[PDB]
Amino acid sequence: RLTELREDIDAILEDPALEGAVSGVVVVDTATGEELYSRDGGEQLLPASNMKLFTAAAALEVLGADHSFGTEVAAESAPGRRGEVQDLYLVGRGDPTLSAEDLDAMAAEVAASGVRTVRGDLYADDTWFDSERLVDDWWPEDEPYAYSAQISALTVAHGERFDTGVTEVSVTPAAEGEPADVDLGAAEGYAELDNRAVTGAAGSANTLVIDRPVGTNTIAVTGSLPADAAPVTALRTVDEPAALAGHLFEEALESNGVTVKGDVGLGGVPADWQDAEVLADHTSAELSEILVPFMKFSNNGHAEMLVKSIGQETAGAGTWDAGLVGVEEALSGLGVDTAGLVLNDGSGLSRGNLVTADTVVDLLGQAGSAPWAQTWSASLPVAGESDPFVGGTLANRMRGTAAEGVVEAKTGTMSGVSALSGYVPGPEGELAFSIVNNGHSGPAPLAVQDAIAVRLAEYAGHQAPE
Ligand SMILES: *[B@](*)(*)[C][N]C(=O)C1=C(O[C])[C]=[C][C]=C1O[C]
Ligand SMILES: [Mg+2]
Ligand SMILES: [Mg+2]
Repeated sequence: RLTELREDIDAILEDPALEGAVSGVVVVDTATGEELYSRDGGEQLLPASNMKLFTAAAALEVLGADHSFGTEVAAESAPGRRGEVQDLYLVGRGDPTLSAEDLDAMAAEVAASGVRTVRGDLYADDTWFDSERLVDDWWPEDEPYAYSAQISALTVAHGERFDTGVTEVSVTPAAEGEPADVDLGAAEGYAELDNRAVTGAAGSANTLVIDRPVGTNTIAVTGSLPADAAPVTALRTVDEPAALAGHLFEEALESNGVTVKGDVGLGGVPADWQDAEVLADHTSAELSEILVPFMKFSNNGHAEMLVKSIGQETAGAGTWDAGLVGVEEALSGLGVDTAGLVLNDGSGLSRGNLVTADTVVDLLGQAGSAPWAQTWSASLPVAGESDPFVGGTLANRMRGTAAEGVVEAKTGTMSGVSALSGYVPGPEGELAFSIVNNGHSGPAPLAVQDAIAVRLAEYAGHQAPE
């Protein structure tokens, strides 16, 4: 039954949801290298979040499994016996997992080293990366949303999920007629506020909108939230992440008993300082452990940052240009043919990326025998698993099918794009697969993708847990 499997995929692909759509599909046995199936394998397509497959691959190469990202605090000289220090610098180096308690535990160290007073200004130094925040062809109307958060070297991640450059916004109703309450989260007194929202009557029209008007740093809230409505929480992106990190640090410094007499802003370590005094540091977890919340959940902010820290290592420049050449190179050096690949970001958000499916499977093949093979696969969403940090974006897909708990694969989906590629490990040889499609008019053909993935898990020697 190998001819018979082809019959099946051929049929699953005649689906009426793939109308006008160029789908590209490859399936490869790892152990025997035999090509199980190939349809439009060398066609050039937009890979959405599948691009992260390449990014994460090059990130383990250029940076290693053992790489950590540093964050430090700097004055000109040690703190006065009086207590006094001048201008102080919160300086990040591309930690994609920097938290609020992490900031606070840095603010401890500044107090716990003899600082009682900053008489000067507080500066945020995200100069490890350049200040180009968004890729050329990202859509301005997407900017308000998490997947489109601005790129800095020094960005405060939010939550267990380490969503970068963002703020949680809570909107609670009051009584009907009164305007709604609006919590700006971290960005309280950093981000501007326009609150035109209102509490509507009990059980009425919920028409609440949250948006950050393009090219401002105002969170703007409109519409009605009914009085009996369960409180609304929303992640929004703020302008200049690093400056918010500076603000959250001013706040951290104050509660940790350190006065700041000046302002918060952006600015670099003057370089006209000789033996600059580092009075607080912080190391992030290793890359292997950061791969988890990144790949599992498909973190965009993370990928770009990694690209930029790749350009750092190889070239000494957190540039998108620099990094992407670095991503290109690492891949080449890993044995993968980068002919059909066009690189434009690390997250695959941009519609100016291109991958062939043959290339995906190529990379899946290769990464399957690198030293970091085991950390790389640990991070890929596992099909049908309830546990968010395991299921990832495959938590509520393929449950109770041959696929469940078997298929590690990365999703990706945009208007007009979708991909699902990864491994199907079984008794009948390790399996690598790629499913990438564009052109479809309806919803992302997840039913079609799932169907292919499951049938492979069956072929590999698997059965549904019912
Ligand atoms: B890696 C999975 N990510 C995505 O599919 C994705 C979004 O999540 C819903 C949003 C925007 C882009 C995107 O992938 C490119
Ligand atoms: Mg605040
Ligand atoms: Mg099974």
